[PDB]
Amino acid sequence: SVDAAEVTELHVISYEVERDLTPLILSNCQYQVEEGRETVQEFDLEKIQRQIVSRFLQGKPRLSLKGIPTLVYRH
Repeated sequence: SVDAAEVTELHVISYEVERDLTPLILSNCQYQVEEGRETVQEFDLEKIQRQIVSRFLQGKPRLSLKGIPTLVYRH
């Protein structure tokens, strides 16, 4: 575990749709052809999950803040 005081870019799940995800999908997107039949796509779902897991997923933060009643002096 981690606490929300130490949180840095390395703990959070940081990804960009265009730079990271779309290339991944397009690279996993694969094609098949046969005689007298049209081309057909077939995404390698399992490889996509394996890559997303390997790249973006680790860590966990918890909490941070002080409090309201900071001073309740005598009265």
